[PDB]
Amino acid sequence: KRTKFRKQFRGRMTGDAKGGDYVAFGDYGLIAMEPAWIKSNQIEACRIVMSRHFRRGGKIYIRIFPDKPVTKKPAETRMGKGKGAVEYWVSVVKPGRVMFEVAGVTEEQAKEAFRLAGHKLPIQTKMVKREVYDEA
Amino acid sequence: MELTAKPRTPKQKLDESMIAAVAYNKENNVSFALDRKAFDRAFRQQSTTGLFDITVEGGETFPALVKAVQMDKRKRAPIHVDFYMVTYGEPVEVSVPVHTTGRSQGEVQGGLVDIVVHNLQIVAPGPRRIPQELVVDVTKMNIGDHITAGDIKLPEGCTLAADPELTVVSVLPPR
Amino acid sequence: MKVRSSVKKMCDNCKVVRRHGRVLVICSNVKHKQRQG
Amino acid sequence: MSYLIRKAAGIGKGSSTPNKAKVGKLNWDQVLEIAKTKMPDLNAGSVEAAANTVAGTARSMGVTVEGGPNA
RNA sequence: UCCCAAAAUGUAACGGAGGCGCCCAAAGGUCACCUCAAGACGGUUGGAAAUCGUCUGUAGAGCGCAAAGGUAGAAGGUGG
RNA sequence: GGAUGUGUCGUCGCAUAGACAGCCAGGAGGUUGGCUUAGAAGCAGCCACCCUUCAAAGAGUGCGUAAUAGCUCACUGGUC
Repeated sequence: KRTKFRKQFRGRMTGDAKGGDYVAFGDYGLIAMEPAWIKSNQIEACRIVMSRHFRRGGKIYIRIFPDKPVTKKPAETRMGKGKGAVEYWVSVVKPGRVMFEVAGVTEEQAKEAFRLAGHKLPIQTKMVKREVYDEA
Repeated sequence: MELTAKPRTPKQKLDESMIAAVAYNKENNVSFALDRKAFDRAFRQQSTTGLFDITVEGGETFPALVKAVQMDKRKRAPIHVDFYMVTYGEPVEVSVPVHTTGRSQGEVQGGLVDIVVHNLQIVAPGPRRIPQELVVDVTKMNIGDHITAGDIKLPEGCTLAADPELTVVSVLPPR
Repeated sequence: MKVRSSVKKMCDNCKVVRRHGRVLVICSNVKHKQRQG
Repeated sequence: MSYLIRKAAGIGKGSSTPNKAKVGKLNWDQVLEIAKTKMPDLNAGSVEAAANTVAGTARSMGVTVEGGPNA
């Protein structure tokens, strides 16, 4: 969710994935296919939903942590400088990236644990399976 | 896998379903360019622990091994491949996947067993006889049973490159 | 009748029809009677 | 069956953790009298039919079953 | 002094961070010499670190203050 | 985001030794499976999901009650 301590601010830019593996920590995983900002509350909205579906196992890996502070409008003005260090924290995701990947539970019993998680995401994803063997 | 071409220029393939790999050892690192589909259907099985027929256009069957494959992001599709020609008595080192069999005594119990490390690497495989898999006992494993390299029975010869006390699978607790 | 934007099956009956330009849903059960338009 | 079984092991209820905490165990001998009553309800081909049929019943009530074959 | 500044320089904003208006008869000139942080094992008030000792040790320390570059064949640490 | 709207490439698949959809008939015995409950008997929720017969019929699809019950499915044969 929210980081523990840091610097305080940032900026904005994009270009395709870079460190989003594939299989690892599980057999089934969910992959993001579009450039976006993933709100930390948009992850909970995913995890939590996923939990419910899984009556146990917790074999859910969320490997897209919010390494980013965004700001906002103190109400209107414009005559002041940097604003709202605290609007919210997001975690820039890029295509091919892997935010989710369950483990242990049946295909179907997974093709749903994701589907749902998809429904609260600002981007389109697609489920991936195996044959992932680069580095280890 | 009848790969025929092998030039720096791939216009004649990029449009036409054809992957593009390279092979070697220390002698010949013949430029290459095999067929999409084929490799695609191929590597699935033999994976990286499977040497296959490489008769390049002209007919010169060669023995190699799937070393490293780098596929496209966004599109699960593969783009490049490295074939490290087989050997005879020694290749280098190989990547062999860990597998389970028989219900574990932790599953029905109250928790689920987890495989801390999917594919495992052992020192010195042994060209001609390199484990195209690795089934492992899990049953015994209860509520916190971690198995390691110092456990897994190896195929007469093969030595474990992975540090021993390293957990390959444990049976994770419930919830 | 149900005019939803995201129409889809609801039980082993829903016969998703496509009448005049519209995507419809006809199931033995009526509360299943769907329709995008 | 469940009733007679309870009585026999002495079991008390049933179980919801028949995988964690089960309840007990008995011998085939008992299983004899059982079939020798449930018979008019045991469409069994010959014994074993009902000799093993009853296993599962005892096998999902949390009842560990004695002996059987071999050794 | 950093970042923004788009690998020369330069480059704005009520853009993002932080210091100065000193200090040192020596914290200087020169000439000699020593070399750090830290962990581990073992040791007295000690017992967390700290003192002594023994291994490891690009220095992960130090440089009067803010940061950056720089620096141990010393700009680091003593004495004439 | 939704969809038997078309076009073209790929994957399983399952199959004249006669499938799919349709049709007549069947449908199991233990068991109201154990557990939990004011009770819940293939269908509110824990645990499993074995036995027997058979050509067959899975402790089980969904609908239904306060549970019943009742209605069909998966598995079975003929007719094409």
